[PDB]
Amino acid sequence: MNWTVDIPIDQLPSLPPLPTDLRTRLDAALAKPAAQQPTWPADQALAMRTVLESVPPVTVPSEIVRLQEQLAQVAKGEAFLLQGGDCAETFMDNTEPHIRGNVRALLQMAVVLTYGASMPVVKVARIAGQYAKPRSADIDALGLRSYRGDMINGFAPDAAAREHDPSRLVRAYANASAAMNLVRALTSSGLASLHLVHDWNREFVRTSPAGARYEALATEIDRGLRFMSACGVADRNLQTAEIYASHEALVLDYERAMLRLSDGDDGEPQLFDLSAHTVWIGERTRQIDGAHIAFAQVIANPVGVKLGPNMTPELAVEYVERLDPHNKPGRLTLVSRMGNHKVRDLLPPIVEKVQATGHQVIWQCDPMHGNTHESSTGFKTRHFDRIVDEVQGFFEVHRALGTHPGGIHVEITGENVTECLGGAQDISETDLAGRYETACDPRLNTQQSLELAFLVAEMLRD
Amino acid sequence: MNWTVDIPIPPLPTDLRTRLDAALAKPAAQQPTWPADQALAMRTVLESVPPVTVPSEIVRLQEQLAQVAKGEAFLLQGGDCAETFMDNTEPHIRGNVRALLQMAVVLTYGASMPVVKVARIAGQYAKPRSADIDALGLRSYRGDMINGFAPDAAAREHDPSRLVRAYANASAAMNLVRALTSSGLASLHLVHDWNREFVRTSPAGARYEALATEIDRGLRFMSACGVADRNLQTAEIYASHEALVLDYERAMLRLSDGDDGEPQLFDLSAHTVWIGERTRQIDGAHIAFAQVIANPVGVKLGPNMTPELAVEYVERLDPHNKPGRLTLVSRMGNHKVRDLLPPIVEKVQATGHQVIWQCDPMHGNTHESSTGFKTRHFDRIVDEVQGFFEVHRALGTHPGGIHVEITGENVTECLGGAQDISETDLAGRYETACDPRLNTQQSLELAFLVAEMLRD
Amino acid sequence: MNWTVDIPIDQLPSLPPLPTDLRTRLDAALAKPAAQQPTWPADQALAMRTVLESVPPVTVPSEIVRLQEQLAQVAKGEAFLLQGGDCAETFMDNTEPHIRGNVRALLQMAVVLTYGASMPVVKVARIAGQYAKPRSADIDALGLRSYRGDMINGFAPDAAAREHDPSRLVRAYANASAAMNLVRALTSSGLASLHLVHDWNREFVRTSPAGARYEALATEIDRGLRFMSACGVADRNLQTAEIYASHEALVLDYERAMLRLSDGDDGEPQLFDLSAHTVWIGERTRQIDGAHIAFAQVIANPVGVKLGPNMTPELAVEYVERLDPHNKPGRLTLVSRMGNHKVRDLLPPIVEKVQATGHQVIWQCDPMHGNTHESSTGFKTRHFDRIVDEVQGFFEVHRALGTHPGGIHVEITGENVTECLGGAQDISETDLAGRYETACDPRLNTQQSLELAFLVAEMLRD
Amino acid sequence: MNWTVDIPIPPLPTDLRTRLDAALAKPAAQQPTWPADQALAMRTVLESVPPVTVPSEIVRLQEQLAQVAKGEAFLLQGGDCAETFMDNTEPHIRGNVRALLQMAVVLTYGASMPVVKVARIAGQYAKPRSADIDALGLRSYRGDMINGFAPDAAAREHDPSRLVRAYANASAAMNLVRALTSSGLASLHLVHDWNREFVRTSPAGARYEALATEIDRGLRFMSACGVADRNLQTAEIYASHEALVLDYERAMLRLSDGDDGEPQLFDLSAHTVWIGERTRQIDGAHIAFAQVIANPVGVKLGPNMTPELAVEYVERLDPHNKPGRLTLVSRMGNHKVRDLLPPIVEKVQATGHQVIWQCDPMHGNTHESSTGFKTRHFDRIVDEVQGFFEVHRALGTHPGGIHVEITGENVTECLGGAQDISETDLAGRYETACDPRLNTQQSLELAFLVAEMLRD
Ligand SMILES: N[C@H](Cc1ccc(O)cc1)C(=O)O
Ligand SMILES: N[C@H](Cc1ccc(O)cc1)C(=O)O
Ligand SMILES: N[C@H](Cc1ccc(O)cc1)C(=O)O
Ligand SMILES: N[C@H](Cc1ccc(O)cc1)C(=O)O
Ligand SMILES: [Mn+2]
Ligand SMILES: [Mn+2]
Ligand SMILES: [Mn+2]
Ligand SMILES: [Mn+2]
Repeated sequence: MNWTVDIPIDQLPSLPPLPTDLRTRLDAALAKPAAQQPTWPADQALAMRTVLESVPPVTVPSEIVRLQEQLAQVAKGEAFLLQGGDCAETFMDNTEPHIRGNVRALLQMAVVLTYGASMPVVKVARIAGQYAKPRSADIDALGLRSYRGDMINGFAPDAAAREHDPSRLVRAYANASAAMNLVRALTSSGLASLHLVHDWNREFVRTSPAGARYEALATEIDRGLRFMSACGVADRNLQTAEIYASHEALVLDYERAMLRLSDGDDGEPQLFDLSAHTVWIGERTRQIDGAHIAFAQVIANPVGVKLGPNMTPELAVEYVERLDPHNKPGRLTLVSRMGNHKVRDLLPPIVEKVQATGHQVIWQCDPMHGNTHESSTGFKTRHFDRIVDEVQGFFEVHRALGTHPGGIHVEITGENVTECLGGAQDISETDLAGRYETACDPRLNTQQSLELAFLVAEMLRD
Repeated sequence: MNWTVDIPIPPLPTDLRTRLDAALAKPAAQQPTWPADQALAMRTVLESVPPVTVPSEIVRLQEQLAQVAKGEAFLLQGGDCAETFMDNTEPHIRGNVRALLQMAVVLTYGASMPVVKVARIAGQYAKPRSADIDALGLRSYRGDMINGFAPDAAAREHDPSRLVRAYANASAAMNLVRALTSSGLASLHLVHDWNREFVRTSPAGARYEALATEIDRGLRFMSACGVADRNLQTAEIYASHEALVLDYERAMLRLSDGDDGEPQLFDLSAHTVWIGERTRQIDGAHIAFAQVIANPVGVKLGPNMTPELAVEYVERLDPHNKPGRLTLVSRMGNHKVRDLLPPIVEKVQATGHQVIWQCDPMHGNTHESSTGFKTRHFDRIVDEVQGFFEVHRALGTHPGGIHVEITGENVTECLGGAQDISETDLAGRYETACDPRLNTQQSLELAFLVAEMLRD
Repeated sequence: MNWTVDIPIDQLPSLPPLPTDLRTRLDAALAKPAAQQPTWPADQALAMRTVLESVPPVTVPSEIVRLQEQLAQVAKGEAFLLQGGDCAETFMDNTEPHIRGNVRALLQMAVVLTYGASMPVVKVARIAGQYAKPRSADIDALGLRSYRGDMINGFAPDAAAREHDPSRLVRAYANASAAMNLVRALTSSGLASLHLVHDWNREFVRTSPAGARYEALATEIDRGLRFMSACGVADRNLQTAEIYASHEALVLDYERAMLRLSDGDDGEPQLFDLSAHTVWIGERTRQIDGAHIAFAQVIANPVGVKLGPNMTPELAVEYVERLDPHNKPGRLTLVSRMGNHKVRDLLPPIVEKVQATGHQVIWQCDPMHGNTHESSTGFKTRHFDRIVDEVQGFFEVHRALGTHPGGIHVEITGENVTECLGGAQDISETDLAGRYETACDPRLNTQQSLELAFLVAEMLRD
Repeated sequence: MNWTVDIPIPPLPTDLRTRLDAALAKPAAQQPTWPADQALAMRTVLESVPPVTVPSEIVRLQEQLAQVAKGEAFLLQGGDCAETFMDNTEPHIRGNVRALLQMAVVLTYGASMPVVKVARIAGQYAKPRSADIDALGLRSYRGDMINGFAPDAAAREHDPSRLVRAYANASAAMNLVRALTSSGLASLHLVHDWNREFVRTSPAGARYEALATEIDRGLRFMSACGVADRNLQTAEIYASHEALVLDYERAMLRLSDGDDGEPQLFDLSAHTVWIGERTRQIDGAHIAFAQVIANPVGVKLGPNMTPELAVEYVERLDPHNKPGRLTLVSRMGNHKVRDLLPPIVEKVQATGHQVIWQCDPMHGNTHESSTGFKTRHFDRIVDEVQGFFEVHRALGTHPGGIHVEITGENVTECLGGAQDISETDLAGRYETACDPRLNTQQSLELAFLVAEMLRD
């Protein structure tokens, strides 16, 4: 009588274990200390991991190999990386309309960035697994154990909901696989048709308060599309697009259980994390001798590491030597998150020192996480202008060094939320209370996220 | 050992609500017996989940099925008799997708036209039973969406939680099917290399070597003409199951957007579904439900079928005369198909409608071995397809497709084939949770044999 | 000892004649009076016609059927027609560099017009047969029989060269077939690669005195091309383009001898003029009951008729009823040539009356032939501004009526000649003496012709 | 009855002028004997005409021939023995293009790799003669570029005007070949329908029916896989002839632009040319001329060829080791090819160069019938190709192509084939101006036979 349904779990499948040699390596890596982990019983975690070891994967190795090839092109300055989605996915909002809205928002941004960059845009959603977060404080403002994301505990402000529940590992997988199934369906459908997506962009221009500002570029894009059609271009590639899946690799119980061995028809068999295509390590879990970095070493997926204002050029180089030991362009993405007031100063010496190693990382801008403040109305928020300005500074840093501004990583949604201040809608502190729906950080709403794409497209054209 | 889901706390057009309600108020056979309050809670959860399929895919399938109905493509439908939660694994799903693709390339070459590939996967978790009590005195197993296979009373109790578990398993499997078909798994060259290995290491491989080599030379010719890899890297595999548990199917209904004609109810648990022999009551809820949804649908037709009732199905389920909207799945027994099928085909053809005529050569050819196993002889399966082709050839109508039960596993479930599986062999790997499936070699051998029927 | 080589002629092939019924129709049509015909002996003309009846055709029926399909799209407002080349081709200048230059100039114009129009451009060269012209006066300023074009007599100002020589019919065919062979080779080569052609346009923008003016659009075109490549567009259609062949059908001895019966695998067999893909009838030979119009009725090719300032709406309708009797969109092109000072007034009532017939002609602008004057330095010339202004007025006429401004027909060359006044080079009366090379009317040089395309592209965008 | 052309009234790089001059100062066999002043005037005209081919096409052909040399494509070269001005007509040109395309589809399927199509057209107007005086006591006919076929003295005088007439005819023919190959003439489906008609109405059609049906099923399979019309509508047919008359070839030289490496002399009278058995003197002008031009070139090799001299041709004509730059055309007689060819192939292969090994099964198998006609037996032609394949099969080398004399006409020139053309039949339609050609049926029958050699 709690209005919840229990779904029984079975670990019946008989599947061979991972090879002894790879397990031996994995065990040695996971013996390292791991920050920010859930505190549930080991016996229960083991049982859940055992279930997840036998489930169909979310992604397959050939997709990850294909992504790696596309990311190598980004690292070489021949493509641009767009990564975006919810700050925190919730099980409650993991619905068709919400997923479709986020996929749509990403695609809308991508066509604008493609035109502005004059090169392919690799589209990576924060989706199908972004269910876990780190917490700075053990006790939140309400005197409760902190919400850690839906893979660990519940958002609701009650004690029972905040207890760490290892059954969530399986609920997370169910939600991730369901979302990924839909993302695949949507991208191979008309939704990712280039003409349809740009029609939405055209509507945005009509009805945005600053639409006059973006009308020139929008018209130019439309004339570019029309030109393709006029040139008799095969329409086949226009109809569908590839959207990859990503999340912060935080809960090692989940990530380790989703490891699979590739079939070895591409090269040599090895460990892939098939919970996603690519994952990144967060600022609070990137300890150089910690388990997260060690885990990222062992897997074959492309990986990223968040770099905040305390980053040194020397530590950045250590990440490069640990995580890109074979010098594979695009294998490693370094995600700069410095604050708009600091990026121009702190980023250049890191870029210089890393470039001198001879490795080719992707330099990606996260203009969100270094630009967060609390409004006077109590809401955790970010100003659009500061977000835009960090990307601007990021481009200036790279332009001065002759290096590639390789992409952005943003928190966005297709919803008309009121979470970030500013944009052409001029969202105010007062407005924030209307639709502040994020379970964690403030997201750019659908209009703000498209406006950012127009602005970044202009930076690319400069 | 429970994961737990929260029960969530825009209305249909009035006419669709009225029609759905009317369909569901009709009597429904073979339904689980679980409490209505619990079923409702499970349905409420399922009404909020991401769909297994989307309407544009179903519209696309309908277009491809119209081509089949017009005699311009061929329908291959196949997979497990019963999917189980236990066996819903990567190797098993990959094996079945592979088996289907292997058959498809052979049938494509033999038919000289496209083959529409529809898998009995991502939802085939419910079955009817003639008897509530089985041979062991237990309440019958009705598939994993309803109760458990294990032969004990507690496991056989009907459990509405399985509705959600079924969705979880379906969506996981569908995700993988999509991934596998966009991969190199569905590259033509790769798939036909597997067929070449089969020819080397089959006891009757000499028999199929000529056609296998001809296919290989056909593929090479494509490459030689400079037309390779344009469309060969990928394929579309659609999802199907018997629409049996109305609690599940109704909860997976979604209303389409106004982009295509008018808004319509689609069953997004699958691309296409069929109504079985025990649930096709003409005034029953299953047929009424099939009338309300926009998916392509099929109806199983067994040996008691009359030409007149077949026409009544056509007029109820294809009221607007949409080629391929309706598939009539003949399942008559190899000894009866030649006698019973022609007067049904004639009467239906005279209506001016264009159904897909599909052969189910499995369900009319089942017997029990002396070793206790429920089995089917390969020869009888082949012979029903043969007779089905003869019927259509004599009438000038289109033998439109097959519907088979198969797996990529090396099971020992059906007698015969080039491996010459015997009654004794059956005990080695009889793994089906319901009917005997053609194993990977038998299913490929059938494709070679059907390809020769197509060439004749 | 005249520095000429005689090439012997043989009429040896044994080929079946045209069907008796079609010949009966053709004879009845050619019994009509024909203006502007050469005055060579009938016996000699017959012998030359007999030779030409057996030679390989310049074009084939399937190409003409394909052109007709593309012209139907123009007539329906879904494509734009670009027709251009020398005023008069000469045998002496029928060389690889000159042909390549003209093909290049046309392609350069086409990519700009394609982008501006946002729809396909049908490319029809005045080439591989434009060897005959009408003369108003029997005696020219030098007291000689007038030059009639190289199919009839020689440009050189001497009596012997000006005598009408029926062997020219065969020399014309030799030159036409040679030129057509090269046009085919050039268009299926890298020359008609879209990227290569637009690079030339980019160079033009750098070095034109008014390049600043066209830089915006040129950059936009470049970004449009880059976008195609970024979208992963199949490059196959970009590599090659179709350039069709056209000329004024003037010398009926030539045109009748180049008639062939199609093989009848498309529809019914009928008469095609295989000296070209499409031909037009000139202002001085378009007598409604004359042989040229009657000849155009009998052939299946798409045809055009020049319409000058004396045209009435009623006569225009008669052309439509004679030449498009089966109401086939694009079969008939009406080519308006009214003078820039008259087009806005004279064109509308013609368009209205023709549109009311229910037929769909292509409305094409010839902004050259109504805008010709004689400079004070003696040269026959045209001002660029007047040429541009007639096209401008032509667009205004159609915009007001809701009808389709369907194309242009211009005289151009890839040479850096000094024939038309004005353009960004500001060609003056004095400049004309430097490189006035036309054997008849003044052509837009390569820079002027590309500048016109930019200007017309802007008209299309308005 | 003369058309008259005006004699027209940027220099080569110094090294190319020096090398061209040196090549042309060497002795040249089999040249016409006409006055130098008149030849010069004709050359001056030809130096100003539009070229028959362009350098980018020749570069593209070189790339495709490299693939042949590497064992990844097959070369089909064919057409009239001697083109005539009289027969340079639309029906005749279309017929020959059609015959070549028909052969090509069959060879493509049999080889399981692309076929490079090179026609002996648009320039094959000159031939050598062993004797200046022929059997009638007249100065020999040397082809229409030199003198006339008619058996009278005045017509046999060497006339430099024919140089221009040859160009006029070549450029006209090339224009049509281009038009025809971009049309539906070169649609695969259309061309193979003609092959199906041939099978119906050949006296030995039963023999080729299996392969013809297999090809048809291969084409249908392409269409079924959704890959039809992407590349099937058109094909590339290149132009070739024996480079014999140096006045013509030198006048048709053009210097390429700097876009590709460095500027080079291309002979733009054709895409590729070969040097004949009577003009391949190792220190002669023809070989020297072939060294200076950038086109792919070939050399005919008859039964007096040594392995050592073959190597000397390879080292002179392929000095930079460019696969496919050089084609060695074996022409040994069917009774000799097995004996003479292997030691040549071995010695050449040991050099590390990759030539194309091409079989000319015509010119070593010619005899005079008792009815006076110069003829060849079909069986001997087939047997030389057979032996050529056996030679390469034993050595592990690539049987790279054939070079045949054919026409789309139903002539009676070669004995045998399924029509069983006899000595008596030869008088009906013996139309060749030089050697006996395979007629349209014989040429297609050869393709079927060679396709089976390729499949073995
Ligand atoms: N074999 C599945 C495991 C599974 C699949 C999908 C899922 O969302 C959860 C769990 C079961 O036993 O139920
Ligand atoms: N909204 C999802 C519902 C869900 C998704 C996936 C699934 O397999 C079952 C149930 C949740 O709360 O968990
Ligand atoms: N058969 C050609 C006719 C011909 C072809 C080409 C040409 O340019 C002129 C004349 C001849 O007798 O010469
Ligand atoms: N410039 C050409 C030369 C020419 C072209 C074509 C041809 O067949 C022969 C000669 C002329 O004066 O006629
Ligand atoms: Mn965040
Ligand atoms: Mn079954
Ligand atoms: Mn003019
Ligand atoms: Mn010969």
